[PDB]
Amino acid sequence: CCNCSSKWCRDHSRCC
Amino acid sequence: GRSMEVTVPATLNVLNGSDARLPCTFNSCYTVNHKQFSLNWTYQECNNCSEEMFLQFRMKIINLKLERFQDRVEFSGNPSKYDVSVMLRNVQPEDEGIYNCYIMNPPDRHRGHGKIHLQVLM
Amino acid sequence: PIRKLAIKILVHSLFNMLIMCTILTNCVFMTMSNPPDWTKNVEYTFTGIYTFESLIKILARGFCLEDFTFLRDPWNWLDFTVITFAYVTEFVDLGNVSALRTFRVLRALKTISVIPGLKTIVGALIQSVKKLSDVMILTVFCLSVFALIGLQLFMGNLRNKCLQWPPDFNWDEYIEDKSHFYFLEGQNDALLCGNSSDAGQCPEGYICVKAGRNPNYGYTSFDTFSWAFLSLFRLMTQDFWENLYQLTLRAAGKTYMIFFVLVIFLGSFYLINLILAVVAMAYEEQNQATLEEAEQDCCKPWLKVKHLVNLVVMDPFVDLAITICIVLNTLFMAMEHYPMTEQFSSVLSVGNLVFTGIFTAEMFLKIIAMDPYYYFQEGWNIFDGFIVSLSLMELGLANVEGLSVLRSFRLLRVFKLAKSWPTLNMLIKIIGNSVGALGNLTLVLAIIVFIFAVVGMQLFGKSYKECVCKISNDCELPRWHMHDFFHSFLIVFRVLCGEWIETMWDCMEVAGQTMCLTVFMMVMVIGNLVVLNLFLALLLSSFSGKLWWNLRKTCYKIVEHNWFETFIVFMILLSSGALAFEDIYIEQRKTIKTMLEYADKVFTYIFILEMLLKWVAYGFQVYFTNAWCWLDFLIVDVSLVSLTANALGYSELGAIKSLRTLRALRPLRALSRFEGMRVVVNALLGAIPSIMNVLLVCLIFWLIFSIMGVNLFAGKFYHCINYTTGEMFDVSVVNNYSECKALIESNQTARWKNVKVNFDNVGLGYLSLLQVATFKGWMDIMYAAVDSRNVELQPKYEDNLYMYLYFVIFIIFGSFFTLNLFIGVIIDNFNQQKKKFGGQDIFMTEEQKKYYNAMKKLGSKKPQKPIPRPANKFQGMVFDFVTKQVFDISIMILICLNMVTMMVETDDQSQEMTNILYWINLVFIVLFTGECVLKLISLRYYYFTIGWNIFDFVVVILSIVGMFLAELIEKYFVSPTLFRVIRLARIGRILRLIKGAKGIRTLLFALMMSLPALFNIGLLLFLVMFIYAIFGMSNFAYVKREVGIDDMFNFETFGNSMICLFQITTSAGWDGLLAPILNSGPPDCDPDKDHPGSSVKGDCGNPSVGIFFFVSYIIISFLVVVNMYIAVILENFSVATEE
Ligand SMILES: *[C@@H]1O[C@H](CO)[C@@H](O[C@@H]2O[C@H](CO)[C@@H](O[C@@H]3O[C@H](CO)[C@@H](O)[C@H](O)[C@@H]3O)[C@H](O)[C@H]2NC(C)=O)[C@H](O)[C@H]1NC(C)=O
Ligand SMILES: COCC(CCO[C@H]1CC[C@@]2(C)C(=CC[C@H]3[C@@H]4C[C@@H]5O[C@]6(CC[C@@H](C)CO6)[C@@H](C)[C@@H]5[C@@]4(C)CC[C@@H]32)C1)COC
Ligand SMILES: *[C@@H]1O[C@H](CO)[C@@H](O[C@@H]2O[C@H](CO)[C@@H](O)[C@H](O)[C@H]2NC(C)=O)[C@H](O)[C@H]1NC(C)=O
Ligand SMILES: *[C@@H]1O[C@H](CO)[C@@H](O[C@@H]2O[C@H](CO)[C@@H](O)[C@H](O)[C@H]2NC(C)=O)[C@H](O)[C@H]1NC(C)=O
Ligand SMILES: *[C@@H]1O[C@H](CO)[C@@H](O)[C@H](O)[C@H]1NC(C)=O
Ligand code: NA
Repeated sequence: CCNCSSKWCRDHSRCC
Repeated sequence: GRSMEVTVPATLNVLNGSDARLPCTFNSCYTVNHKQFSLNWTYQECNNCSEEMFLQFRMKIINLKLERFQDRVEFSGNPSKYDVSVMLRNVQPEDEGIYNCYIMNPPDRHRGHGKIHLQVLM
Repeated sequence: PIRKLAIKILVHSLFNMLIMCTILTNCVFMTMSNPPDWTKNVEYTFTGIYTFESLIKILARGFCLEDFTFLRDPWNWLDFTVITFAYVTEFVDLGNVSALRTFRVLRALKTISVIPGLKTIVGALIQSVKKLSDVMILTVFCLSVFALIGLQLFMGNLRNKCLQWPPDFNWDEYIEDKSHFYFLEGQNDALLCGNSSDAGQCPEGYICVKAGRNPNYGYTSFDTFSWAFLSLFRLMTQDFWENLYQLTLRAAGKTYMIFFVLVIFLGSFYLINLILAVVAMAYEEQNQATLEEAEQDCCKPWLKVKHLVNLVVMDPFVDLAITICIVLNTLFMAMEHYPMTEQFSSVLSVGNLVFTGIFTAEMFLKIIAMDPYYYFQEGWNIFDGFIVSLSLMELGLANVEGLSVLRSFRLLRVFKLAKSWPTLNMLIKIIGNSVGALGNLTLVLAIIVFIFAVVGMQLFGKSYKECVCKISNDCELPRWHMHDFFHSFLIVFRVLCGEWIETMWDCMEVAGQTMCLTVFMMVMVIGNLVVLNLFLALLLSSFSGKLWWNLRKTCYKIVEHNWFETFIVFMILLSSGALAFEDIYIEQRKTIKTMLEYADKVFTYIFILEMLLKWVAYGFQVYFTNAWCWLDFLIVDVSLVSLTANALGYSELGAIKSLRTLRALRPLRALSRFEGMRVVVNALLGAIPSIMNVLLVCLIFWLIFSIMGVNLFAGKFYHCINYTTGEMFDVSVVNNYSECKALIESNQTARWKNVKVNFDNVGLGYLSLLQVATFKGWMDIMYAAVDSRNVELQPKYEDNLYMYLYFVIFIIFGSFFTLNLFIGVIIDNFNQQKKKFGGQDIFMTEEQKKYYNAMKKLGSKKPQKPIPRPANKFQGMVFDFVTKQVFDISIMILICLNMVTMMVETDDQSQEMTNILYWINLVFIVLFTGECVLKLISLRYYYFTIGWNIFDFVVVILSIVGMFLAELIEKYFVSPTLFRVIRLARIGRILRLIKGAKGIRTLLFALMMSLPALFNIGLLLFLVMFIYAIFGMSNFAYVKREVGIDDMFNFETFGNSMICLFQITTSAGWDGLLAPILNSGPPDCDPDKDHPGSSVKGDCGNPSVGIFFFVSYIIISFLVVVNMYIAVILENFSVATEE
């Protein structure tokens, strides 16, 4: 995954 | 974009003794990375017959030099330009059959498949 | 037969109905992403009906070799286009690829042709764009002049990356790895740094070098004028601009905020004023010309049992006993929360049957004595019986899942209060006006949003799926995409809420820059124009002794003096300026700290001694009736208590240590000292009863959405995370709270975590809806609602997908109609407060009007014949030719050739490109010097009567200084950062193109008329910024560096606090500063962080004073900025009136 503390991993990942 | 579009002639009719270019282009939206791009060309005598791989791209072109085919076969494409065509020189009647192109262009998810029915004319 | 025969069909309304439902049938079929095999013969029927409709229309008009028929109407061209396209895909071998399936939406534009009344409205919006032509020249001029300033100042500065010097192909090959750079907490965007001090620092062992791509996708830069034009249009629409603000100051330095404060003020404020003032002026003369144009024993005992019923509820307060059973029913439903125990839910569940029973009995007892069916005649009783029906449908099944949203549908009885409460009735009249008299205008807004959602889903919908891995983490679709109709409606709805930039990065990455620039800019030009006209049409239709007395005189002469008032105002500003020095660093200084401690006594003993002079010079009766003396009385009492507790011995206590934070109220003494702040406060507090009667409606109207939100949500935002990485567990791994507590007891790293702005309460529901109404924070809340599965269950991705329609309906009702009722009441109170004074132009003082009434006379006049000459010499025939229009227009064309040669500059251009651009900027400087030195030879005596010649002389000199002193820069004491700034002088030549443009000069003059009234309000807003910067600096300097608080943008010092309060004043990213302050205790923060060398321990926040900090600053800055919009847009009505 990636770190959910970034605005991009929010919008563009499912892990968050 | 459920699958990645492969353009080939469904039927290719070639005179015995002429050169047969088997055309095969694809549009995949990502750039072709030669370190990850994958191409396999196979032959099968019939839809329910065994496939024989005869050429592969893995880092570079690998020609398997199949005995029955020969050394006649050549790559005739340019992967970076989305062209994976092959050339069969001096086509013989036994070359009649089905030619399959299988394409993977990571990180594009979908695998491509083109199928050509090569017929050899008198 | 013949013509007579094939003509009748054309006229019947029955022929106009089957075409009107054929289009609506096909608009449903445009929604489907992949067309099935069976839908193809239905697509042939639609081509057959549209052929037949154009067969009756070719056979009605003219026959027997007679030209054409309907080849004059613009809408039959669209019918000819859609017929000739629908058959051209049926021409044996024509296409194959067919990229233009997006021409199938042109038959959805046929709704305008067939629905009666939509040709008038679409024809009335094109007419209003023709009025905007002169504003749109000034906006593109100002977004070009400001785009050349950032292109000179910030040239590639956004490519500074912080590279490590190697711990264990030199240069190109080493600076192109993307692993040698430093990424902060997985941001995938490569921290920016500066060599400047007050810029961003790099951590130890790294250096800053300009090498890399750019931020966000490569799309954010000031290197290649096209990209600088994109980012100042993004600052003009204020769209995530605070990331562009903080990126640039991290790599340029924190002193270039003067660019950002000037461009938010000149660009985001003035251009949005001038666009919205000229649209509202255009609409005002459209409905004016329209109004003007219009000017130019069964029965027996049934009655026996009835009479009784009738003889009821017509005189006692039993119709008033129902409105107290409704405002009790609202309050029982507002007490629902999570988690509530049994014996409290039993009061909630027995209680709901009680009000439902006496609302079902009350309409049964009303349909006895009111003669049905003349009961279904009033409308409210229809509305009453409809709520009672669905309340018994909700009680009748109790099986709906998940369709229990209907237990929030008994919250709708609150609108019965609009009979007596007359401001809730104004809310219903506006919402009913959109469906009623303005119903065809909201229907056009329905179609254009529908067409924009079908277009982008046909163009870009296939490219998102086939290009997932460019814009997403695990090669899947993103939260915001266009692969189906519902998600492509949500993008188009987003753009209309102001967020058009983030989605455009993901389109341009996936479908190319040219085709996503053209589509998304058209959505936000056409769509924001239709929303703005529907906003104004709803607005303008709705409010359409021998020593004892001899000491009294001596004290009176002191306080009335001119040297004593100037002393106290000097002491007020130093007492407040001493508050700015109390940083984190004030413990380490040890020399300014003791100067602060002596000054905290001297300032207090002055404002005690001047207070007792005001007691003796006035008496208790005069002094205690001045409200400004009450403000100065209360500020001394805070000073007296903490002094007499630091003298008695009560040094440290929970109250006395917290009264010291109330020294931020000390700047409020400046309000009664300045006439600029006093006039604006008197005009805001005079309008305060009108706001409270509207704020009461807004709290009742948002109460319905907030009790609805607790029913949908409240318990369903809890989730387990792996806290070593902070990512939400899968539904395959953790299904519920029982599976997660199984991990924690098995010693894993899991936490059942909540979202901390959620819908557990009604009170936390008000805080959730204010992040959604402002569009800051609403991504986090909606990602939790759409994943909300059930109470005690793990959230699954987009399981409850259609909960976006909750947030869409709240933005329509509780943000578009709520704001529409608020603006209409302030403007209506503005016209009565301007009338009660006699009266004229509030927010200007008495001196500031006489500077205004003569500046009005100056800008509307012109002189006649200043023309002596150089009399009779060779200079006279020179003066003949130079005064000609040939010399006049040739300088304006050759400034346009100078504007183009500044646009060709690019970061990292070649050395031969730099020389050619130097030798051409040499030969422009010698040309414009020769143009102004020739005026001095052939017009000797004055040259300085009018302003444009005085402006032309100074611009020439500063350009020469930028060339002449530049040779001293390569000779002597050097600084490149002053070379970037003095080179900005040649953008002054561009301003000389305004000399001829009459109509931009009308926009610029009524702009400059409002600078007196906007100065007075900007002082009352600088005072509120200054007070809130002192509260935040003392409270929030030690708050943990989470989302919006970092090493660069925080509340540590006074310089840091004022760039954060300027950011919140636009409301930009106030959710990100609030998020680390809602932390209270561990596991989140650490109450013992011991940051030396100070006595203060801990990095936690106070959630109670932080919610009061941010929410109260949002409300106060909203009222004072919306008076800035009213003061300016009403100046634009005052120059168009007299002209
Ligand atoms: C910030 O300041 C530092 C130090 O003053 C600047 O660092 C210097 O940057 C240059 C390239 O920008 C480094 O590379 C050197 O240039 C040649 C060019 O062919 C390259 O091949 C070599 O690798 C050579 O190192 C130079 O080492 C470096 N100097 C130091 C002392 O670190 C930096 O450019 C400044 N950045 C900005 C944006 O102003
Ligand atoms: C009836 O006769 C009265 C007449 C003038 C009345 O015409 C009005 C037409 C609407 C208009 C242009 C008027 C004043 C405030 C304007 C608003 C300021 C607000 O600012 C914003 C922007 C910032 C946001 C915080 C929300 O508010 C806009 C949405 C709001 C706004 C731009 C919506 C449009 C309003 C004038 C006087 O004639 C001399
Ligand atoms: C939490 O979820 C688990 C798994 O869904 C529930 O346990 C049961 O697990 C078996 C197989 O793992 C399933 O076939 C059952 O259907 C599950 N029961 C239910 C009711 O879903 C567990 O019961 C859940 N916890 C609670 C308190 O209901
Ligand atoms: C939580 O996240 C970590 C990071 O992916 C998971 O992986 C462990 O990471 C640590 C530190 O890098 C290693 O020491 C472990 O060896 C990793 N685990 C395994 C199985 O190799 C970790 O498993 C996650 N834990 C939970 C409960 O989800
Ligand atoms: C959890 O950790 C504690 C540490 O004190 C240990 O005693 C216990 O046995 C552990 N239990 C499991 C299930 O890992
Ligand atoms: Na945005």
